[PDB]
Amino acid sequence: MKAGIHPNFKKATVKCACGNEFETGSVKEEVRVEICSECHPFYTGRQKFASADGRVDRFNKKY
Amino acid sequence: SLKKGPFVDGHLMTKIEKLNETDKKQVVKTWSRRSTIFPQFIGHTIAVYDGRKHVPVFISEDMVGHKLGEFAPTRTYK
Amino acid sequence: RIAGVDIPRDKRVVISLTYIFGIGRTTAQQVLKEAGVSEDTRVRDLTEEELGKIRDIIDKLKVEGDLRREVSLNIKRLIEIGSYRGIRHRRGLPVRGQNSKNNARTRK
Amino acid sequence: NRLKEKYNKEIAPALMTKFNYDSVMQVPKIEKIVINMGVGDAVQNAKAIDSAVEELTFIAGQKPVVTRAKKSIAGFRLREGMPIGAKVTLRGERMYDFLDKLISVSLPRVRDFRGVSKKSFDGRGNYTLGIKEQLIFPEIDYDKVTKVRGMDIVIVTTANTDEEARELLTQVGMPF
RNA sequence: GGGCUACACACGUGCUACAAUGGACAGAACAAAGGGCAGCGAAACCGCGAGGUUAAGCCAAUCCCACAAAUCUGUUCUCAGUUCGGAUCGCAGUCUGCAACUCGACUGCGUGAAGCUGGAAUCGCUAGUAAUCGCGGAUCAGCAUGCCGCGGUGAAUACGUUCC
Repeated sequence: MKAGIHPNFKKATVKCACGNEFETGSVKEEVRVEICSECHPFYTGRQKFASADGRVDRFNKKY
Repeated sequence: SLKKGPFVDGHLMTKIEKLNETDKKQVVKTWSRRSTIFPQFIGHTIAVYDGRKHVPVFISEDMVGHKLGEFAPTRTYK
Repeated sequence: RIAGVDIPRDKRVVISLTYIFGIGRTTAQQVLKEAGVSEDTRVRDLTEEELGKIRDIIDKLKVEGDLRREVSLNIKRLIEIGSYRGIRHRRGLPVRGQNSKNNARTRK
Repeated sequence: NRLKEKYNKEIAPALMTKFNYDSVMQVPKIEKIVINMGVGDAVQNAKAIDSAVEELTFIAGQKPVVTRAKKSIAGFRLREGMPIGAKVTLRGERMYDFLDKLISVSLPRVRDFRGVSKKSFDGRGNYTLGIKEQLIFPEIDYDKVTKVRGMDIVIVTTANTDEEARELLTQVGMPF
């Protein structure tokens, strides 16, 4: 590694708003995250909100 | 048309239910454009009068919440 | 930031939430009553509790990409089925039934 | 640190018994990750190269090379030289840290994220992430962002055929 | 049944804005003139709302339409294509009426555009006038930014006839 060229690297304690913590090494010493992988709904299988929401209109006869 | 129901003409309802009591047939020549599409119309090819001709349209699952005269523009343009 | 898109830090909450595609003024006031932020704070000045409640309330609401993709689905629906109202969607002529010898100048 | 241990411990026996190799060395390993930038606005905006010579030093601390055009192009208003695009190559521990940033931290922040494509394999066992917005993992700082200019990531395995690179990158954490 | 509502274009008249003398939210007040019998419709109830159900009173200086609005007073944003503006549009509604698809008005949610005071040219007004704000009525089931009246606040200037 060239000296005086690269920025530093400390042990990043990546957080998440769902409380899940994770560890990398970055420029930032500590990182707070609002949406991680396990918080994002695509990673969590068939998600709650958009997949429960995305039923197309059943020819809305109902009334 | 709010809570009184949807709208159809009685004659077109009569023709379609004669068509639906056995099986589908040829096109229905129908001057009523004002009438909504019930889900019981689907598959019945019907001929809407645009003003000068009878245009045949085949009714699908989507073409329900609209009316018949949405599928026949009356004004030719270019 | 909240729905995958920013809100401005230096506005009040009620109107910083307006810049999210799907929340105007009145859904923002319906949110902040449920959240309890009392409508008089910057969003540069909130707590993680107080903004996390805003986040998951908006996560319950049909906001960010859902709205655009479903409204494109409705427009593509009545374009594809036929449907003179979708013909007006296509050509650049007004949809709701409006005179065209004059202005109609949002659409062409 | 954690993605090497996850890869070795969980993946290498599981992938080795999934593809039934006749030796441990036949198991594909992600060798390098090449991050292309590809900023060609250096012609009309002469300073712009420093954007992502600044940013890609922050994306991974290995400084990218200010890469040059190898041929003069008149249709792009460009002579040979006048350097275009930055380039990071990556192998070691920071790279598994970088996939830890991509998989677990960044790719949620794609503001329209869905299944990123199955059809981004070349036919040899290599993958590319095509990025259009330069702020995905939280270091990028909207404050220091005006031009949204995205990125090309080239995830390069040692896989000889293609669908075993598929079953590698699914197990590393790429969603599809 | 359609069209007179077409639409690449020009072009008269108008409405709304581009904003702090502003926008939003809450409080307080002040009008005139006119309409109502198969019509005006109180109050109560429900609905976020457009409105809805039961129904008092009224052939009317009595009762209703009818809770005037700019205004004034507090709170709030702070000069940006924005807490400006509302076009367009999707969805959900409401009322009228055999029926609102072409082709109705209105509401509710959301999207939010052109526009930051307008080239050549050009119009109106001499006082309760111009500017601005609402109200009313004909027409009419329903449709008003038009028209016809009404009030609310309410100016600037006229040396002069050189010129059109």
